Amino acid sequence: SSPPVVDTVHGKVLGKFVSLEGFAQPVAIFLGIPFAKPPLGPLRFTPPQPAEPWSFVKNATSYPPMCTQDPKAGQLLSELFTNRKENIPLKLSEDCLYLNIYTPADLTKKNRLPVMVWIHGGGLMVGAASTYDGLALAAHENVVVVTIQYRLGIWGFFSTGDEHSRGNWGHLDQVAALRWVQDNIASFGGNPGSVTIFGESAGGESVSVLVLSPLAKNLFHRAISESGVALTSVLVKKGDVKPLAEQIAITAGCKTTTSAVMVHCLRQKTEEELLETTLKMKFLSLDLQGDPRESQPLLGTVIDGMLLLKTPEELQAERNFHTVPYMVGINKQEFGWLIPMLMSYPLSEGQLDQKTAMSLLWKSYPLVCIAKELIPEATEKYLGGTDDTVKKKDLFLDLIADVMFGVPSVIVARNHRDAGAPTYMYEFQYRPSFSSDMKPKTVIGDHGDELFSVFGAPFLKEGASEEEIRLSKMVMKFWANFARNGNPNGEGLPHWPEYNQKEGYLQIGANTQAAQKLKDKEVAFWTNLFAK
Amino acid sequence: SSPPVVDTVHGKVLGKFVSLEGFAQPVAIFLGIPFAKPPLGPLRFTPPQPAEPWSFVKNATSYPPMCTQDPKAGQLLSELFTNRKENIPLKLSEDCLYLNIYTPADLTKKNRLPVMVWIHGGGLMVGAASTYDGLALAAHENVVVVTIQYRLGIWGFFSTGDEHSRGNWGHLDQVAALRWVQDNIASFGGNPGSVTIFGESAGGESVSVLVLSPLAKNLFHRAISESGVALTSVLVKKGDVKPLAEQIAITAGCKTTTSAVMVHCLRQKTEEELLETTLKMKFLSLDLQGDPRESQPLLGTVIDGMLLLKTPEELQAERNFHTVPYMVGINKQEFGWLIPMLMSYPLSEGQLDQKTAMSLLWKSYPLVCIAKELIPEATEKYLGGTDDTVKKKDLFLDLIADVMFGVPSVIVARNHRDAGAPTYMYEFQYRPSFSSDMKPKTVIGDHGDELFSVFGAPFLKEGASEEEIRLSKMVMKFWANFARNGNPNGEGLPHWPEYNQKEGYLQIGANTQAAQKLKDKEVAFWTNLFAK
Amino acid sequence: SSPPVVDTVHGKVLGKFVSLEGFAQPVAIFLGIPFAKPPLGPLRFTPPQPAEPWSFVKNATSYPPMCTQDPKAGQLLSELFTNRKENIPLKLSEDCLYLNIYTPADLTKKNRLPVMVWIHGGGLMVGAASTYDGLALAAHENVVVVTIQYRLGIWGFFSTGDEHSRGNWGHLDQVAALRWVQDNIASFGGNPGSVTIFGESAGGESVSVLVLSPLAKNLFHRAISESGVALTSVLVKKGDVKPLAEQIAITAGCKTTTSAVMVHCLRQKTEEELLETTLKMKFLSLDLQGDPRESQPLLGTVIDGMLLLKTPEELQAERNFHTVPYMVGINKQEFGWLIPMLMSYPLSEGQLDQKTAMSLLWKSYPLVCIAKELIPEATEKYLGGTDDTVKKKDLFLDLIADVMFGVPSVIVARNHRDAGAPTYMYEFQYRPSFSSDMKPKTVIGDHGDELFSVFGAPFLKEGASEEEIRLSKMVMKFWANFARNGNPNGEGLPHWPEYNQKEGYLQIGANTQAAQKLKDKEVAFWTNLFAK
Ligand SMILES: CC(=O)N[C@H]1[C@H]([C@H](O)[C@H](O)CO)O[C@@](O)(C(=O)O)C[C@@H]1O
Ligand SMILES: CC(=O)N[C@H]1[C@H]([C@H](O)[C@H](O)CO)O[C@@](O)(C(=O)O)C[C@@H]1O
Ligand SMILES: CC(=O)N[C@H]1[C@H]([C@H](O)[C@H](O)CO)O[C@@](O)(C(=O)O)C[C@@H]1O
Ligand SMILES: *[C@@H]1O[C@H](CO)[C@@H](O)[C@H](O)[C@H]1NC(C)=O
Ligand SMILES: *[C@@H]1O[C@H](CO)[C@@H](O)[C@H](O)[C@H]1NC(C)=O
Ligand SMILES: *[C@H]1O[C@H](CO)[C@@H](O)[C@H](O)[C@H]1NC(C)=O
Repeated sequence: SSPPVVDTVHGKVLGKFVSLEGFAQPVAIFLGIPFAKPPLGPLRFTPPQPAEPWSFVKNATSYPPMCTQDPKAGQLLSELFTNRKENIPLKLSEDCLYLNIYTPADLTKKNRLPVMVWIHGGGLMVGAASTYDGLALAAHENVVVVTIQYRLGIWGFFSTGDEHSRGNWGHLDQVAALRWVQDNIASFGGNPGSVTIFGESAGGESVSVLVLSPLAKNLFHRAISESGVALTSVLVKKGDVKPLAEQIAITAGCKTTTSAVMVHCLRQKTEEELLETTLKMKFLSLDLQGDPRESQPLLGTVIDGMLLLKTPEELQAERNFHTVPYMVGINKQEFGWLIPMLMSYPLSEGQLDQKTAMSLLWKSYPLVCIAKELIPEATEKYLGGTDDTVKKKDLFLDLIADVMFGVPSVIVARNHRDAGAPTYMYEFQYRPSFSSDMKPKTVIGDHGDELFSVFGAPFLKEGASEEEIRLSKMVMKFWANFARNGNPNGEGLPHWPEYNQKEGYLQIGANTQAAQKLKDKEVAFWTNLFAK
Repeated sequence: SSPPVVDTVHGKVLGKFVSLEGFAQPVAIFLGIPFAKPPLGPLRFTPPQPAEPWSFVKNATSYPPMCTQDPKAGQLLSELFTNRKENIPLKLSEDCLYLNIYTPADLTKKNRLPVMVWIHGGGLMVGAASTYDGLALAAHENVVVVTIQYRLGIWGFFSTGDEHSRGNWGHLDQVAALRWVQDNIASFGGNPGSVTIFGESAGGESVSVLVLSPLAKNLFHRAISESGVALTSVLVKKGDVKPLAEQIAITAGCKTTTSAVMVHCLRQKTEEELLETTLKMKFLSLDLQGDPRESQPLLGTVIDGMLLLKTPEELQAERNFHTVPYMVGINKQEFGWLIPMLMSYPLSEGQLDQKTAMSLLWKSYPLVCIAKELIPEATEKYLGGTDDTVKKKDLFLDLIADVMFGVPSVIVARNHRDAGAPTYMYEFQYRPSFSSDMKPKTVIGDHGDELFSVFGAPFLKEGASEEEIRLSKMVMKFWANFARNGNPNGEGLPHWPEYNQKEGYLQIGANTQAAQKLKDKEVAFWTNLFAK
Repeated sequence: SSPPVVDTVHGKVLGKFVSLEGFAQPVAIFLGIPFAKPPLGPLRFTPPQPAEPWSFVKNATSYPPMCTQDPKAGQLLSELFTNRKENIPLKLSEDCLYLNIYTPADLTKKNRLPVMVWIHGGGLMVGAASTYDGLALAAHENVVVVTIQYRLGIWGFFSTGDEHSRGNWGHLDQVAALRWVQDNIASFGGNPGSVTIFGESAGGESVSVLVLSPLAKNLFHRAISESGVALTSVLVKKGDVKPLAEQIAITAGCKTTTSAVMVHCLRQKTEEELLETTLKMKFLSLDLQGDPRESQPLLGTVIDGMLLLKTPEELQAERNFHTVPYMVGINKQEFGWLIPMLMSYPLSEGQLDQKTAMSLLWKSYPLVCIAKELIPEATEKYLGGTDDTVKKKDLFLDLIADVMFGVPSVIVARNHRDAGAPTYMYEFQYRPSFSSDMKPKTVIGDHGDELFSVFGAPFLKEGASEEEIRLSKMVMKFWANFARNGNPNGEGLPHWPEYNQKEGYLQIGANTQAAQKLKDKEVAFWTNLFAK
């Protein structure tokens, strides 16, 4: 055959055909298509600029580098989220504003398939796009899968508070990609009039963010947030960030006289000079000893008055705005093993007691952000339920998760519903087989777990039972359907109640059935404890 | 009450309220308002670029840094000139393009008070805006006072002689501030139709430079030059200025292949590296031995073809240009103590002889520019009188005070009158009680001594005698009056005649009154000796 | 009397009159006129931007800097080509985009003499326009002589094969210069409507590229490629250029993660650092050990997509374009010394047999580009004649000369004629008395030997036999004659047949007369071998 050559605004791109088991027309895969001028030099800590066009045929057939990050963390995370056979080894570089397209269309003849842009998670500190392969999700549901990349950590979120570096560069890059989709996805047999953005974790948050953003307007028509929203404190910083900006500055060896000089100096820094800082700053890790309130969690989404004019807990009160179908879901055990294992959570002891717990919950401030005077009544309502210690640890994990995703997700759901727009919700309760040999079997539906199903891992990786194969094949149809009509439902699929006043949702998994009031009892509990 | 918040073209500005004995209305003070994008990175050695708008409310409540300069030399000059009880220490930074504002207007009401933009002095090498508190002047004479900082030294006046680095970067910034006042001052209760500029020493010169510049036309409607004008050669480089550049580059450790390579190489140097280079050139201090010509004088205004299209001398010959009220005044003993005290002049024995005076005068070529074969002729007209070593040391000083300010001022003042525009001259004759201890109690009208009766020091510092209080209240009246109507006159004020054909001027002091033909004798003389 | 004062587009320029012994009309000489801004800092590896306008009278009285190149080599070349009295010492600089003018016109009036823009050669690595003095030519044939410069080595030809750095910067310069010519030459007595470009060696290839380039169209009306055309393989990089880039980047100490990264990294390096790399690569020198194929001889012309949309071999096949009188020429013994010497060829023995030559033509792969299976066929065709190991050398040399200048130059002529356009050819056969004392007297008409004739060296230097002086005149008239009407023929000059189907050319030397079929058997044979 002849490699597929799609004509774009900036030039002619070249991909490779990949036939999937059980299909006729192979899928044209494009890896490494630039969507914005490489953010190097004076372009560090600034909005993404349009990319220069090319003279011939760009052979975009290799995996683009992942934005600079913790190479060991990034490779680790890439190994736990991938859906393809073997994980792919990637490189780091400032030049990472790329994306990948998996169109199962017949380029020869005009096509207009729905598009599904995927925003990967990774706490805005790590992660990449190539990690997620759409091949299966593309062919199986006839949708063009697009995976984008955006600057991470310092590169994408360093902010001095003022205007010499408002911040949210990462989120501006996601918006920049979406713009590229709107202007190019058509030549790939996709439809710019039906783009659906969906993410998981940080990516999940980024989604909710772009939703409340005035910039992201008309760039998408449907959104999906998997485990993580905008009301998820940990990723959204509020208040005077100057201190954090200065703290990074000094660490890099930069005078702090004025924000202007600060930003200027960091521009004088190299990639390694900034990768070492990202390391010394120790992000994505809970610092035991030291006042919890001081511990810096991570550089993330901020209020720059551009991408986000106000905080999320503000924009949700207003109705006068653009609304679109929004699917928001969570997992049974978000804080089961993944996160803890990563952030090196102090649980090696086995069980936990009313006293010891109170400490962690407190020291976990950079995550749950809970006032010390609350820890007591907090641990009681959750762990105090039984004298059993082996259940305190579990209830502690179920607790830590209900604060980061539980209540938050539901609160975003109710408002979106109230705002006067289509709203759906789910709860993944399944344990993948592609998990790690080091993950306990007592943990079902951990963090991100739903991804394997969503990205049809059962069809790439081997050793998957027919049960799991049918599950994954199912969630893709729901997802795909939601992408099409904005309503997940269809023929051959269980009924998914629209999250309205009845507050019903779908329990996906072994037995995929509907249910009502998700974490309701819980939300209410925190709707007061968090109000003193 | 509630901190002052004003809306400017670039964003909101948060100020602070300050009260003053005798006035109910609290004066609003804004510190550190940026009138340009921090001239950093490649912006070095280039025109002032418009500031970037902030997205929220900028806190203009801190003292802005002063442009990089001799940290000690600069701090010292600030202690001396300051008009506040307690001097304020300052940080050094390249990011120094800011201005302070003092409005005695109620910002919750429409107000259009005349504006007085002050340009500090310091040989274009040192100085700052935060040094001069506008509080008194403003309240007392009901006007808006704006102290601005402009680029100094290398950063402000480094020229290669050509398009790769014209020069006068500092003068541009000055104008850059005027354009800021014209498009913003209206928000701080200022009338953009009555902007008056007034400087002292180096500031007095530049104020004259704007008067001859096309770029400044329509940015001010009244000017005041205190102890400094454009013909004051020292602060205006003439002839090929390339050599200076090459010697500045060489010192800084730069190549000198071409002009371009030169400018480009300095842009690469660091603030610390140029600051260390500024201290190697030894710019303020007057050398002793060696040949006067080889002696490196200083940087300064230059004929670039933008700010000035030709030497101040020529320019003053054409009246076809627009004209505005100009007030040019000097001080009885300009070279009395202040200047020498810093330049470490060879005065110590308290007495000077004929033979030595000629030798010294010559060693001051960078300050007077007189041929050694002429010195004899001059040293006679002044020192040919009484044969007393003491009266000589005092006469040799009145000698420099004439060749620096005296003659140059009057000629500038005379040429303005000849142009057909309102002119007013003055001579300060008073010794404030705010001087140092190392200052001889026999110097009446030292350099800058008016700066205490102009910025109402008697109402900010302690001790001020009623006489010294009555003086200050009188100058501020004349000054504000000039700024308002372009005429210093008003109620309860002696008559100040216009420097018309009768050549009348004012002798401000304990007992103020009008006179005639100020320094008319020396001018006539010095104009002749310069026959050659 | 007073220096010439011409007013160009970007400003006034001052030059100096210099008369040539004999001529009453003095020639106006200008040196160092910038036709582009200096490609320093961020403008490196980018297209030449228009020069910045100056405000006064720029003195064009010093020789401009020759672009960065090997200092030793750069001098050596300047010494073996210069036609002026005493060689001139030159400085290196990134800022070198300048051209020299030698107008013989009487600037006070309005003259429109023909203009000849000379593009100096040097392998696109070393060279300089100040080397060639045009006082003679401009005077003797009454024409405006121009000597333009253009980025070299890495600085003018580093390409990655993508938009991040397409390449051909040096060519893009030669163009920008030609443009400056069209918009300014008029004020120097020249006729922008009758421009004629010409250059030797790499300079010549540049002519052949402009003529074949669509951008170049309308920037000239006559062309002269002396010893070098666009079909001289060694100068035009075909295939994937990315490999060479990853080689340079690595030698300059850079990361090769992406092309966008390689460039950014090379832009940081100091001009001296890159020069180091230029000396590390070892260009212009024959790699005796290694792989003749992997041994990149020198980066150069490429098919960017801006200047060249396709290989010159695919361009000539299209008569659908703009045609202009072209004069292609070659010398009797091109690879007879100057080249074998500079490259340090192992022919110090003064002889060599077949088993050696066959091995030599191989290592010479970067020049001849002959396969390892053709070596015998080509060796047996040029050396299989005699057995005299000394005369087998002059044939091996003549061999390399035919594949680089011989055949190629002719094929270019045959294609220009056959495309319908005035074509002319010549073979210079003379040994100037200005040759190095190290060049054998047996080598006649070596690379560059015509220069001493074209620029009339016999009139600026001493020791010109009565014969040469005459030759130098004749060729000069021929040249200017071709610049005047695209026809070398005139009065008192041997008839020069147009290179039509009879393939008539002119043999220039001691005895000058036409001939037919130049290198006929040569182009034949060689096209056969290369047919694979
Ligand atoms: C340097 C490399 O090998 N990678 C490839 C890159 C990719 O675009 C980016 O790395 C992202 O995939 O550029 C090409 O695609 C191209 O423009 O022809 C070819 C090249 O092979
Ligand atoms: C030195 C400087 O100018 N930057 C300062 C700005 C100023 O508000 C604006 O610059 C206007 O002065 O913000 C601070 O004052 C602040 O309160 O956080 C600190 C910061 O150093
Ligand atoms: C500006 C510079 O530093 N270069 C030299 C120039 C050259 O003509 C070219 O502009 C650059 O070499 O000549 C000068 O004399 C001039 O008056 O411009 C100054 C200097 O010697
Ligand atoms: C600006 O000053 C106000 C006082 O009115 C204060 O509330 C605010 O914190 C200051 N800005 C910041 C973010 O420090
Ligand atoms: C410029 O050239 C003129 C030529 O006479 C000369 O008078 C002047 O001194 C030169 N300027 C410089 C660079 O010194
Ligand atoms: C790029 O890939 C295409 C498709 O196989 C191939 O034909 C071409 O030679 C390759 N060239 C580059 C740019 O690496």
